[PDB]
Amino acid sequence: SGFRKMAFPSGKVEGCMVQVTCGTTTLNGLWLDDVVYCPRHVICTSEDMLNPNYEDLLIRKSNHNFLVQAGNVQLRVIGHSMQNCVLKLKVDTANPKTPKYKFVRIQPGQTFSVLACYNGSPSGVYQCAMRPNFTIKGSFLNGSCGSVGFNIDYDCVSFCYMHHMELPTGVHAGTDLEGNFYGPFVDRQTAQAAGTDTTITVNVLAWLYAAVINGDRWFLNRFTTTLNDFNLVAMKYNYEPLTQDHVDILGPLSAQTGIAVLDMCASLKELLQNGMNGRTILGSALLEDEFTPFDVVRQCSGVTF
Amino acid sequence: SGFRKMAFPSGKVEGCMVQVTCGTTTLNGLWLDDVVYCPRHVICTSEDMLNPNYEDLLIRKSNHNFLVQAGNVQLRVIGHSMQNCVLKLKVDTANPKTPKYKFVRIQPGQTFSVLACYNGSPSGVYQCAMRPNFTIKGSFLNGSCGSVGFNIDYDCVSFCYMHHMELPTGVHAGTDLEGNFYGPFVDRQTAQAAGTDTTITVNVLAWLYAAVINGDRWFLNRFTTTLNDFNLVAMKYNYEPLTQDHVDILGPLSAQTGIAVLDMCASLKELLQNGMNGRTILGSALLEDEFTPFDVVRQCSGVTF
Ligand SMILES: O=C1CCN(Cc2cc(Cl)cs2)C(=O)N1Cc1ccc[nH]c1=O
Ligand SMILES: O=C1CCN(Cc2cc(Cl)cs2)C(=O)N1Cc1ccc[nH]c1=O
Repeated sequence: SGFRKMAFPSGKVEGCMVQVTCGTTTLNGLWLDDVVYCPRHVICTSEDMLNPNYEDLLIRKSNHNFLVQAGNVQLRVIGHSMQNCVLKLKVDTANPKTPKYKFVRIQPGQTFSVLACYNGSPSGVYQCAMRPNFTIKGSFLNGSCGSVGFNIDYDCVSFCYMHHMELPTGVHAGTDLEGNFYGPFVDRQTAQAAGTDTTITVNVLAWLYAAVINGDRWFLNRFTTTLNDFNLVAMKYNYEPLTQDHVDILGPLSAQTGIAVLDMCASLKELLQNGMNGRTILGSALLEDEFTPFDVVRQCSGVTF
Repeated sequence: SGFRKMAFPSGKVEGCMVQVTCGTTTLNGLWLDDVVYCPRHVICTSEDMLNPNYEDLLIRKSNHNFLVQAGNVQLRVIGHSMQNCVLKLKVDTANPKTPKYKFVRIQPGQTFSVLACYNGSPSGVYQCAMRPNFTIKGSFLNGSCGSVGFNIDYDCVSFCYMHHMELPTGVHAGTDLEGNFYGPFVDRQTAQAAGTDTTITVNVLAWLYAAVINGDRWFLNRFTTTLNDFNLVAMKYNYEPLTQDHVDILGPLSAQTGIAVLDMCASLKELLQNGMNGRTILGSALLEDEFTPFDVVRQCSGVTF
């Protein structure tokens, strides 16, 4: 019993973090097989960051301009390339600790664990979500660039996120492991519009199911609703529209609690139109949307890796 | 910027988790050097759990009754003893992955990371606090017994918690690594009084400092107060009394934000007597007491391990 923001165990990722140094800049890299992946703005001085010509700047750099440290084992770089917004350093040594892994582009609303890192050394781990507007609300200080987000299925690490940027608004932006930014962002020191966010409806409902599994049942009502009627409520409260796909994803939680999906939408409706009255659900006084239905099932059933 | 419940990276602990099997029971153990530590109720059948005679039950067990699995490496048990509420299995093999480590008894209000585990395999990691009443509010399912809580300073793992028990109230109880329960609890299937909890005042204030560091400044008032006057407010709202020790611990955050401790107590006072008005502080609509001042300094300054 109980429900926490739980991250994946990070050991498999810890053995892949290295320090990457080019000119005056240092940030984190990810060392898998004989390749290190890091944000391409490692090649920039602070002057370059207003409008960098990455091609032109990369041309001035050779293999020996890149220092990769893995603890103390200084790796030797024997090849370099830019793929979108990441740099790929070919090193003479495959990582003895390389896990089975996949590069993935996650979808808005999916969650992952972040291993926040500084000078190639892990600092802490926490869970969060790709927002509908393709930002993440993280905890990242200067030097955390190249920290990665990930999921773990059994023994397989799916890397989905590399940190590039704090927006002047205090939220975070970054790329998949191919170097393509999530969202409209670019790797320049400029103000950049995130655009309107929404709340991840299917995740709130899954959290409502988690609450019922743990004995928090007070928001369970006697009303029901329809998908379209609820979607009327969702649009007004800046919630994502709920589709039959979402209803199917929630089927297993529906069945384990015996509360139909549309019935639990009827409770969410009341919570939206009437608030919480200063009560709490699973210890929070707000509706939480950073648990996917899988996150809930994994925690209330106990899946290991 | 940003502030999250952040756990320590768990890799050092992951390499120590093993499965421990005695009779019909299986739970997690912690393998350091040539000794495995696990809850002593591994030797109990479900009948025994109402009022077990642990001495008498342990007498019926020999070295070969204990199966320790570390992945697949079945370790061989060559010695066994009970220390308080833990069992210590002497195994023929020192753990190649033993980290530098200490056993510690933490104090109420201190925090630690839990690596929740099932059948000796890690499931997820999260942060929490030893409550004033010596329970923890965790996420633990059946089979999570023997999961451990810990802190990490540089390269040193301080183990502070081993999970034994979910109370019929849905909260969690357990021992230090010497086998002594935190709190009044015992390892029997009986209803057990946790006793009145309180809120950890010095932790709320540290979180208030974290909020000011991240730009959430709206609760900053123009009033001040005195330690005794504030303590009047604390006692009424079931907050722990604030002492000069706590004020000294907060000195570094006071200095970095330039807000005197007693001034920030004056804001906490207003928040307690008047609530939040449906606004939020660092994304929460409640006062958060599971960040120590060190937790805050480590996150808003970026300490690594
Ligand atoms: O480390 C750095 C260095 C430079 N820089 C600025 C730009 C990077 C990109 Cl690409 C375009 S502009 C940045 O954003 N970070 C991340 C970061 C900084 C402060 C608090 N939290 C953070 O995550
Ligand atoms: O795994 C077990 C097995 C038996 N058992 C009952 C007693 C143990 C002690 Cl000592 C005295 S009575 C227990 O409490 N757990 C932990 C647990 C169970 C269900 C949800 N969450 C949990 O943590």
